[PDB]
Amino acid sequence: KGLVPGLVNLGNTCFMNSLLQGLSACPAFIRWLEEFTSQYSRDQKEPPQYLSLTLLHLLKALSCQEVTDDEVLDASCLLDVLRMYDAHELFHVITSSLEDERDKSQHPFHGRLTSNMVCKHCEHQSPVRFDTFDSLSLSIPAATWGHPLTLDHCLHHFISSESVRDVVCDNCTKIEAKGEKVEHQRTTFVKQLKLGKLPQCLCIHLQRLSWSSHGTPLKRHEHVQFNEDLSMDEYKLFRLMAVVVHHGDMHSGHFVTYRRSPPSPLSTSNQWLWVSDDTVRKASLQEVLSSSAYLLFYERV
Ligand SMILES: *C(=N)N1CC[C@@H](CNC(=O)c2nnc(-c3cccc(C#N)c3)o2)C1
Ligand SMILES: [Zn+2]
Repeated sequence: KGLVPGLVNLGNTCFMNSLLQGLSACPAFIRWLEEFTSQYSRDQKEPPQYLSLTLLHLLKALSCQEVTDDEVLDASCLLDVLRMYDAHELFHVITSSLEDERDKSQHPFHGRLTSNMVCKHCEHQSPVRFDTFDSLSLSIPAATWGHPLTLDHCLHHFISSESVRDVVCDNCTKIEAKGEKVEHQRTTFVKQLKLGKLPQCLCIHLQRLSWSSHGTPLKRHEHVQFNEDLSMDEYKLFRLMAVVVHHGDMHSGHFVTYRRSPPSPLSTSNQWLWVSDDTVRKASLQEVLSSSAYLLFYERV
């Protein structure tokens, strides 16, 4: 019975159980947590009041690295430590709080980013900006009958086709201000990106949350094709480890996670699992790939 422990869900902690199950599938994050909490074990072991210690022992039990006799784990201690200081924003909350505790080495999700904005009517380039990312949040383009949506299409749109109209072109504005007759062209800007350092744990986020004209939240259920292997050479090799899937609508939905089985070491298992909080069942790669991914966790091979 090669299964992972489950997680209790009293009613509204799916967004965390789904993320935790996925984070336990990235062995380098867990290894970085161990070497980070080594500082607290210098004197005695510090069994407490620390977020990294609470997260590590959860991920170590979920990845079957620590012997667990309870067939279900309870992660409520992680939520209480967060409150004293959407599964995607929780990911950004956890990574930020771990960085504040470290303020050592950067967590394997940390990447570097170089960005530039170019006007679509005169090709004027904005000043180059330097950024960091812990995840690549991608837009989902428009669908079409007989035209399937792929993750690569989303990655190309994210790199050189992302539109932004929070800015205006200085060249087109000076020109339009002339003694003649000049028509105002629609301000269209594209944000051309180029990734610098690729992190060894890659998180890809598909933006499924939209907003109507009256402020009501909308969900895009369109399927995005992805594979267990993802090459990032065209944007400069990653293996899919887990997938966070959101079912239902924005109001009465539910978070679930597909994840790989824990290794029998360093060799990634081909056995996928379906984890809905406390329920853990075996699954096939065909089921994983047929789902509408919300968060994709990869690892550099
Ligand atoms: C888990 N145990 N529960 C309780 C009932 C549901 C209610 N909450 C949601 O359905 C929910 N909350 N946030 C989102 C969300 C945000 C952004 C993007 C997506 C997607 N795809 C979903 O859904 C949760
Ligand atoms: Zn321009």
